[PDB]
Amino acid sequence: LYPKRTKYSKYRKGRCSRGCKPDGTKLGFGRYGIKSCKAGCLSYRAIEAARRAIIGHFHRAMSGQFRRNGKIWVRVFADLPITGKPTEVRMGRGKGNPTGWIARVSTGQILFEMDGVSLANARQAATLAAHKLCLSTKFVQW
Amino acid sequence: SLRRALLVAGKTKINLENCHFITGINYNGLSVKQLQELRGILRENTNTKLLVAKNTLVYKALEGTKWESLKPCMKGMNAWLFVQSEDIPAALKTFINFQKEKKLYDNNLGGAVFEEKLYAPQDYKVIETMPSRADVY
Amino acid sequence: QTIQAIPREATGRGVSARDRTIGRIPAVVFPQSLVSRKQLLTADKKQIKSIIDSVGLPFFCSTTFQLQIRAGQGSSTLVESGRVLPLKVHRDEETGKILNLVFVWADDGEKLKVDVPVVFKGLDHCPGLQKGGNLRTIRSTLKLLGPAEHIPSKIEVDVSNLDIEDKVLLQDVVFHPSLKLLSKNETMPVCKIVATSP
Amino acid sequence: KVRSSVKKMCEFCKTVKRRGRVYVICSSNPKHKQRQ
Amino acid sequence: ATIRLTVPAGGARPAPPVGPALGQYRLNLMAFCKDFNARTQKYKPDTPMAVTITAFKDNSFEFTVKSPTVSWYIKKAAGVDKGSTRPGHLSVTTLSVRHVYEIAKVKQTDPFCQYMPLESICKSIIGTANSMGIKIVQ
Amino acid sequence: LSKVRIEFNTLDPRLASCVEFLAQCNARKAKESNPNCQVLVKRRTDEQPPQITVTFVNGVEEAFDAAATSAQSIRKMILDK
RNA sequence: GGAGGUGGGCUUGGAAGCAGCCAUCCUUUGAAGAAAGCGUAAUAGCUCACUGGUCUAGCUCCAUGGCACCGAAAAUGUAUC
Repeated sequence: LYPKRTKYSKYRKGRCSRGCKPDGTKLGFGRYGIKSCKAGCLSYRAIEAARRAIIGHFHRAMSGQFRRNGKIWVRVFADLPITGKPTEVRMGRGKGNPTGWIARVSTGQILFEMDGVSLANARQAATLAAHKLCLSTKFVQW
Repeated sequence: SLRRALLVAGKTKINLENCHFITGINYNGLSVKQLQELRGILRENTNTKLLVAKNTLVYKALEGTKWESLKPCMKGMNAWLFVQSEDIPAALKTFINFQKEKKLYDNNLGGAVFEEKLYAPQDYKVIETMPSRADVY
Repeated sequence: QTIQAIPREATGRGVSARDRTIGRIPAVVFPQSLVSRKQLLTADKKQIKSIIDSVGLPFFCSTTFQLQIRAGQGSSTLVESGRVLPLKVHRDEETGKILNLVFVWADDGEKLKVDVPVVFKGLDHCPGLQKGGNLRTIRSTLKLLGPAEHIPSKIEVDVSNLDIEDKVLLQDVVFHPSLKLLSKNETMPVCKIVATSP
Repeated sequence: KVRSSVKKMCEFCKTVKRRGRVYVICSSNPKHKQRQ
Repeated sequence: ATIRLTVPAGGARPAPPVGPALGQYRLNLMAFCKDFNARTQKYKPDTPMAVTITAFKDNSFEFTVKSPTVSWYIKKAAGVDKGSTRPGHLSVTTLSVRHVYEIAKVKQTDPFCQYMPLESICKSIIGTANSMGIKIVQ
Repeated sequence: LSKVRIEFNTLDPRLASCVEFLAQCNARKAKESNPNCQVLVKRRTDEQPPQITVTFVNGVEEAFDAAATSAQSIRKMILDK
C-alpha cells in the first residue's frame, strides 16, 4: 500500500487525464473484475478500505469461502505522495510535509479482479466497493 | 420441456396396451398418506398401476386407442388406474370402498372402461356380462 | 448467422463518428497478403453488439463468419460476399460499446493464427478438487495456427485427472494435425491445484 | 423514518409514490416504514 | 392428523415429550398404550419400530404398528446401532447379501415398502445404509 | 352444514355460467339437498366477482373463478371442498 | 399438503423447523429443507421453497438509451427566469 522504499518524493501533482490507453482492456488475472468508469484519484486508505470490505465479505460468507480461498487481486497501488501544509500557516515558505499517498485511476483500469466460486456472491460484492471508494466503477468479467 | 411430455405420453400409452381394464377417478382433496395406503391395496393385492397425469397429455395416450370413449372423463382432476390384462376388475371394486369410506376426501369418482366402451356404474354389470361391443343393441 | 454490411469511404474521426451516432460499426475486411487489400465496410452495430454477447465468449472471434456486403438499396441487394475470420474486436473502454471489427479472409482454406479458450470441464470430480484443491489457471486462452476449414469451435480441456499438485501443460491439449501449436513451447502450465486451507 | 434512500426489507413491503415523494409501506412489520 | 414416529415396543410412548408433541391432537393415550402393549405381545419385543398413528375429530383414533425401521434393524442385526457424524468417512458394519434379503423380505410383507421385487427394496435399504456408515459386502 | 357465499357483480364479462350457479344447482333446488346452509343472494364483490365460495363445518371452503369457467365445475368443487 | 428416515446426528436443565453446531444425505415418491421467517421453557402450527384442474391472454425481464423525480436548510422582504 506504500512505495516504502527510496523514491524521488515531493512529486509534481500533475493534472488528471481524460482517458486511458485506448485498447478496450481485458482482465489480468481472474474471472470477475471491476473497472473505473470515470478517472480521478483514490487514497491508499480508501483502496485498502475497499479491500477490507471484500476480504471480510468473503470471510463472512466463509460458507462460500470455507472451501479454500476465493482469490482476489487489487491492481492499483498508491503512487504520488499527497503533501499538505498545516491548518494555520502563511502560504509559501516551502512545500507540505508528505501526509498521504494517492493513485491515479484512469477511465478503464481494473481495480479489483478475483474468482469467487459464486458469480452471485461476486457481483454481490461488486456493489459493495463503490460505497467505500471515491469513484464510480463497473462490474466486468473475463 | 416438450421431450419430457412426449416420454410421459409414451410410457402411459405402453401401459395402456398391456392392461385390459381402466378406472378413472377424481383424486383432489386427498392426503399423501391415504394415497400410499391406496397403492398398497392396489399393487400388493391387485397388481395395478396408478398415475395422476395431465388431462391434455392423457388424451394423446388414449388417442392411440381403444380408450377414446374416456375423452369426456378428463374434465377436472384425474387419477388413472391400469390393472394387469390377466387380472379382471378388483381395483374397480376397491376404488369404491375407498371412495365411500373416505368422505373427508370428497372424491367424485368417474367412469371406468371395459370392452373399449366407458360404462355407467348402474350399467357396469350389464356391459361386463355381454362380451361383444353393442351386444345388447 | 450471416452478418450484413454496407461500405464506407472513411478514415479516422469525422465520419466514423456519424456512423456510430446513427448506429453503425466501421469494419474492415482484408486478405492475409500485402498492400493489404479488401473493401472497407460498415457492419451494423445492432448486428455486432448483439452477436458478441449471444456467443457468450468475449473471444467469439474464434469463429469464422460470413458476410453479405450489400451494395445498392433497400434491406439489401445480393452482392459480393465474404468468408472472413474475426481477428480483432476493438471494444470501447467507456461502457462496453464497440469501435472496430477486424476481418481477415480465410475463404480459401488458407491457414490463420487464431484464438481458442480452455474451458475447464472435469471440475466435477478431481482428487485435488475433492481435497478442495484450488488453483491459479495461468492460461485461459491461447493462439493456434491452422487452416480455415477444420477450425475448432473451442478447446474443452479434460481436467478430470488434475492430480493434487499436478498441472495440464500446453502439450496435453487435444489439438488436430496442421493446427501446430508451434507458437508457444508446451512448457507453459495451463492450470494446477494446491491444498491451501480446508 | 425519513430517509434519503428507502430500502425494502421485508418481502411484503411495497413502494408507493403519492403527493410527490415515495413512501415504502410494509404490511407485516410496522417498522419497515420509510419516506424518501 | 396422520404422523409416523420411531417409538419402541416394550414401553408405551416417549416419556419427556409425551404431553404436547401428540396431546394437542386430542389423542387418547391410555387405551392406546393398552392396545400397543397388545401389539407388542403379538409381535416380538426389543426392536425400535415405526408407528403411523391417525387421529380424527370424533374422539376416535387408530394406531398402526406396521414394521420396524429396516436401517436400525440393520444396526441391531449387525451389532453397531450408531448414527455417525461423518457417514462418508466412518463406516459402522459389514452387511451381507442374505441379511439384506431377510431384512427386506420381512419388511416386504409389512406396509413399510411399496416395492414388490427383491433388488428394489435391496437398493432402498442400501440407500438407508449409505445414508449412515454401512458397507455392503458385494 | 355451513354457508355458501355467492357474490357476483354485473360489471365484468358475464357468461351464463355464473348465472347457472345462481339459478340452478345452488339455489333453493340444491339447498333441498344442502338445507343447513341458508342460501340467499349477496350482491357485492370479493375478487373476480364470480368467485363463488362454500364454507363448511370445518370449512374445506371450496371456491371457483368467474364467468369463463363452467358452472357445473363450481357446483361440484364447492361441494367437494 | 410442504410428508414418513424425521423429533436426523450433536449440544442440551429443554431442540421436533426455527438458544445452538454437524448434516444436506434416506425413502414415500403429489409436494417437501434434515422445514425460511416467527416463536412455542421443547412443543404443535403456519407459510416458505416446493401445489392439479380453472384462469384466457399478450405477458416478463435485458439493455440502447431520452426527459422527469427524491436527496436539496439562513439569516430585513418573494430574493437563484
